[PDB]
Amino acid sequence: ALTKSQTDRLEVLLNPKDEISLNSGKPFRELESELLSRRKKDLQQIYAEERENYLGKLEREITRFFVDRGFLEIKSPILIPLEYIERMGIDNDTELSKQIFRVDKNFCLRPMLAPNLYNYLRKLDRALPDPIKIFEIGPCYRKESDGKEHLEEFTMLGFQQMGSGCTRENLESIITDFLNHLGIDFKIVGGDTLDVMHGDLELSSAGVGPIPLDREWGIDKPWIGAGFGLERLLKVKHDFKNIKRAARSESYYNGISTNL
Amino acid sequence: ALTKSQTDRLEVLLNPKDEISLNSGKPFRELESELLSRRKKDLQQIYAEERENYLGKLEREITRFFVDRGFLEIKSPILIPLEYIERMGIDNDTELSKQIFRVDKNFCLRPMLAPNLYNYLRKLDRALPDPIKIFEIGPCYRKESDGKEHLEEFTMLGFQQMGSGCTRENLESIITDFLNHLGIDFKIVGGDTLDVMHGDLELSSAGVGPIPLDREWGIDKPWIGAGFGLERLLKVKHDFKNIKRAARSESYYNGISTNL
Ligand SMILES: Nc1ncnc2c1ncn2[C@@H]1O[C@H](COP(=O)(O)OP(=O)(O)NP(=O)(O)O)[C@@H](O)[C@H]1O
Ligand SMILES: Nc1ncnc2c1ncn2[C@@H]1O[C@H](COP(=O)(O)OP(=O)(O)NP(=O)(O)O)[C@@H](O)[C@H]1O
Ligand SMILES: N[C@@H](Cc1csc2ccccc12)C(=O)O
Ligand SMILES: N[C@@H](Cc1csc2ccccc12)C(=O)O
Ligand SMILES: [Mg+2]
Ligand SMILES: [Mg+2]
Ligand SMILES: [Mg+2]
Ligand SMILES: [Mg+2]
Repeated sequence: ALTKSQTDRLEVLLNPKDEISLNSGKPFRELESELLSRRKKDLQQIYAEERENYLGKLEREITRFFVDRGFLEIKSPILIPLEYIERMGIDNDTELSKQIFRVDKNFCLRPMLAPNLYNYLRKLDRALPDPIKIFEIGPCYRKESDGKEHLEEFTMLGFQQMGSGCTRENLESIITDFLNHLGIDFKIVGGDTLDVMHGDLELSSAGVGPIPLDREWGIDKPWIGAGFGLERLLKVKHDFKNIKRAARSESYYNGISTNL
Repeated sequence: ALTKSQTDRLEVLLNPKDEISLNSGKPFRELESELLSRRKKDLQQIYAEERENYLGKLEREITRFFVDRGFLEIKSPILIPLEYIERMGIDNDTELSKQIFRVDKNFCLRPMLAPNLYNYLRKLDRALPDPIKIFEIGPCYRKESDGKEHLEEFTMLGFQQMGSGCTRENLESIITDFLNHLGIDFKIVGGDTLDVMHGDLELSSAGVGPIPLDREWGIDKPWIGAGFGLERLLKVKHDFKNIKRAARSESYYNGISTNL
């Protein structure tokens, strides 16, 4: 009989597509040797053939998808003024206030893309024709309780369109085309707001403006937008049991354990 | 005569390829109106035609270049244990110790890619055939004095090869092919170490191992590697006078002022 410690070890080495039962009559040492051999070969095949990281490749695919639909690619600061958090309406009553990684007296690791995207919408409205369509992909940071669906360091896609065409129907069409393009199953459930669910897992929250918060950011036009976690998309696509297999990590490469 | 404040404002709106003299007999208001019109049209052309961010696009081009040469694409944590810094031999005597953005009691924003790349080399050596070639592109953080060549939030390329073929000649060949591919002029000047210079500007530091530090990271094979700042490459390629035009920013998009 395997110990729970031994089964923990085998589960680290187990890939979703593996056809192995750890409840068999096989000794730990030889189940482990089998899985070690398979994972080494998996890494060898990646190194020989494609060599691209899941998170980088997904960012590049998403980037191509939004650029092709007319959205401008933004890369804004990850280290942001703490003031931006308060100006988003996040006060101690809100959950997110206690999730902030503070850095100095006045700065934090951004937990969200909305402040920077607001600032870009306001500035670009002076230069670009209506409608203004922008997106960003990059690191975001939140303190979280241990969870199979949460990372403290994750990667967010945020997109926003401002001006004409900012209907709920158009927002749902973007989301739907996007997830059908990636091959990810979803249901949309719904200051209009909606969530994009995969079972009980939240892939995205989306919104339709105007909302009263817009005025603090110098925004006075309708808008639609949404934010998606890349690691949650990878977790669904590859059927990972824990989102740590999709994270920036020293412990996993493309969902394969690096502790061999 | 223009005030220095007025010339500061015009210089924000001035692009390197602009054929305008601020030392002319033209009034500020109409020099400003001219440059505002040009910068709005520049942004309009980006939005109409390509829509890609300089920093994202450069990362993707570099990524294609190293993947095609057989390097595995790594995406490792940006928030790293503070311990990694000490284990790199960075003590109070070294300059970098006081440049660290600390986050909690035990974590920091990585100022460098070497710790994570060391850990990947050690782990992948159990699985991959000799030689082991890896690279990473992503955010790094250092506290710096105000400078035309330094950002506190920048983007690093780091690559490393371990095992056979780890000669200085091979390292110089990679660097040379890489910068000739990007169209960036350079001179290589030289525990063997060398710097890749563009005039007085350091594009890269590179190294040849083994070095004694390797043992602390579980490394006991020869290696070659280098690190490059992406914003410095953009600054050179686009002839920006200040590296802030190439940064993750709310103030510049592809080197164009967003304050129009
Ligand atoms: N800690 C996290 N780890 C991974 N992805 C995350 C995390 N927090 C948010 N995301 C993703 O970012 C999207 C937009 O953020 P947001 O709507 O603020 O999330 P949220 O409401 O806190 N979701 P949740 O914490 O799961 O109830 C989410 O739908 C997730 O896909
Ligand atoms: N603050 C920074 N802003 C932008 N790029 C940077 C910064 N620090 C380092 N880099 C880049 O990263 C490369 C490798 O880092 P490193 O060799 O540690 O730099 P460095 O020795 O501190 N260079 P410098 O500070 O200019 O004398 C450098 O050659 C630069 O291209
Ligand atoms: N609130 C999260 C997700 C998000 C980015 S743009 C955006 C627009 C509408 C809804 C959500 C988002 C965030 O601010 O990152
Ligand atoms: N020291 C910097 C640059 C770098 C990355 S891998 C590497 C290998 C050799 C020399 C430099 C580097 C760093 O650690 O990021
Ligand atoms: Mg949450
Ligand atoms: Mg949500
Ligand atoms: Mg320095
Ligand atoms: Mg150096």
